[PDB]
Amino acid sequence: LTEENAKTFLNNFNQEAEDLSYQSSLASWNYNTNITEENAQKMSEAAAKWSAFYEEQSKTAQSFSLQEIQTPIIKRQLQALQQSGSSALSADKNKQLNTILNTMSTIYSTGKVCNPKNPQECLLLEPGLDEIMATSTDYNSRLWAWEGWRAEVGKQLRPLYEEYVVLKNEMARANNYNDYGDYWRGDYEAEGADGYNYNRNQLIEDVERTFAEIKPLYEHLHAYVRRKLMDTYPSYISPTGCLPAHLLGDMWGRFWTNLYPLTVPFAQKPNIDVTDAMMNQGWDAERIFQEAEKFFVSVGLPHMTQGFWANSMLTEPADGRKVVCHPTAWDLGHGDFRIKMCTKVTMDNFLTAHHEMGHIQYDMAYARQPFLLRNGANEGFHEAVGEIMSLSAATPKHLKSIGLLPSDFQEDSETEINFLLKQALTIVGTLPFTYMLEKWRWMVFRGEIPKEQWMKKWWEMKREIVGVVEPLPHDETYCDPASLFHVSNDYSFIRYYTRTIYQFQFQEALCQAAKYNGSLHKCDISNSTEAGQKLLKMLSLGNSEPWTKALENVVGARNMDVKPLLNYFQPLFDWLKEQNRNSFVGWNTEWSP
Amino acid sequence: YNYLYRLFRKSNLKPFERDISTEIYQAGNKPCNGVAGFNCYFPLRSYSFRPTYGVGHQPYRVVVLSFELLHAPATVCGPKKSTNLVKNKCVNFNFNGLK
Ligand SMILES: *[C@@H]1O[C@H](CO)[C@@H](O)[C@H](O)[C@H]1NC(C)=O
Ligand SMILES: *[C@@H]1O[C@H](CO)[C@@H](O)[C@H](O)[C@H]1NC(C)=O
Repeated sequence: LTEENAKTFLNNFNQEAEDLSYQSSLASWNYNTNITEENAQKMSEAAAKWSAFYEEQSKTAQSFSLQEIQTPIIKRQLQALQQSGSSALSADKNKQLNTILNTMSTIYSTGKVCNPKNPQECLLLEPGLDEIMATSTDYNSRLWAWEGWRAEVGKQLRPLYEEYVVLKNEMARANNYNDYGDYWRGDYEAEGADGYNYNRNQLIEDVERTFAEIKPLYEHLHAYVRRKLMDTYPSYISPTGCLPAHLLGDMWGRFWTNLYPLTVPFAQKPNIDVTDAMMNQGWDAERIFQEAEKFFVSVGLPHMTQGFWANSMLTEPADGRKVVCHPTAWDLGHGDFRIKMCTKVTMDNFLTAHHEMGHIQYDMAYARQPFLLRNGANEGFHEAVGEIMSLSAATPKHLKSIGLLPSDFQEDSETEINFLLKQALTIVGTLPFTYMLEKWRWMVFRGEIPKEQWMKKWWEMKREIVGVVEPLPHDETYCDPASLFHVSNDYSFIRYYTRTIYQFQFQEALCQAAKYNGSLHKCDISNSTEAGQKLLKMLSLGNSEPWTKALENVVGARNMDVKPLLNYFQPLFDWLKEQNRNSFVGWNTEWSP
Repeated sequence: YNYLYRLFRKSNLKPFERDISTEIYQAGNKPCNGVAGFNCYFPLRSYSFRPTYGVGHQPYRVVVLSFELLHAPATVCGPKKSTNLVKNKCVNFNFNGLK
């Protein structure tokens, strides 16, 4: 019988997949904490053997017919195994696509943009241009760096994107998908049971529905940021017009968090930074991760393993080995959970340690699942369950409980409002950018945007959706999206949108579980074991069930809800109403300086 | 890679039974004929022990002591309690059962 054959095939596949995935993950860890040519090549054959084994098992797994399989966990495992990906093509087309992707990665990593009449101070983005976007206040230098990076990326990446779209569409339609956006939307597809059925074509309209009512909050925030930038730039920004693209604090305007000194409500009130209290008490990275573990055992999550403390690097080693500064939580397999972090004694690294320990607890909880179901429910769940820990670790209640903040602290409304505004610039401001970028990529991959009407469409929707106008006109020789990291390296971007929605949904669920009677942004889930059990009902699932069932298990809803997001920012939304009576909320699509 | 286990077998083991056979497990209808592949699996899988594993996957050595009594005289009999010897006093003695 076919289902028993699939059960024995999965039983044979799981242990060898776990062994080879552990070897590949251990080689990747050995490269990431010790950069050399030997670790790089060991990672190369380890990933090559693991990928070849996965593809040769997926070719055999595609021989099974799913119409006679009744057990939904076996059917979900065979659905996860049958995703061939880019191997469905011929060798020539796959080699061309891999060449295009690798030359995109090497031209994004080594792109250089530098000055008229001053060639010698000639800069990469990663040391210098992000510093120019974050720190500099001069209008012409930002216009320089923005237009130069747009030119020196788009002029070289427009035809690369022209064949990239066609080859990715061929990759998707070789796997019985409509387009490559539909291939990305197949990560949100749910087929199990009745009432839990989620479709790819549903997702876009769900995103538009959840964007229909974040739009007033974003419009008020945009009006306030525009007025404060008009205070900064006196005549270069129109009161009724859109914001210029190079005054948003980032290279692209993805995060507005670098506008906080420019757009502060109350400059005389300090922030909730407790780094100096860590330095005065002599805290180190071990005490940071021990306090994170104390938080997780206070909420009800399990203790950290002994191999976690033994094998993780939590400090710059200074032993001559190069490391990656990016913090990453690693689930190597066979119960091995590690964290690669170059921890300085700061509050931001404390919150990042809580975030990566949230990732580690998420990886630890579904370890009882089979190997093909040891993932997130979708791509947003994995980062949302870390962002909720980053939310709870930053509250003044948690810092007053662990002695980092004094017991006689008075939390007035001014520092609460500017904390909420910093959170909005980090969190709310990336949502129209994310929805724009994924909508544009979906319309390009679907073919709804014609090939010769790319750039002027993009600056139409940025005049329409995000409310940001271009500083200079761009023709179709440019490729202005391709300046971003996630699109030049073939990454889905809607996971940040779903992360942002699921984060506040999970936060209301855990604060209603913990019986907190105050506002949502002041809520701490510490010392609440029932919130931990409500959390572990979802974290133990993995993707063994549809993500709508896990979402109903947490919040009691089967879809994305942004009422928790507006409830989190309710005092700030009231404050933004209170200082937008005389101003004009909204923007005009016609170019106003 | 020197520690192995049996993952596939046609029927369950009887108590205190061993199976050291390396016959290819036929999971389907096509005959295996000694060659592995699809629906034809080698029954012995390796316990690839590594020191960085989690505690539930770290190697544990197990010794099972099974005691049996038969009609034969029971010749495996452990230590018997002995106290110090006191002389020249009227005490209760018990040597080899004789009291
Ligand atoms: C890093 O890699 C080099 C390569 O030979 C090796 O000699 C060194 O011991 C490694 N460092 C650690 C901490 O393992
Ligand atoms: C939670 O429990 C810890 C355990 O020592 C304690 O130190 C902390 O004060 C408790 N938090 C609250 C809010 O009572």
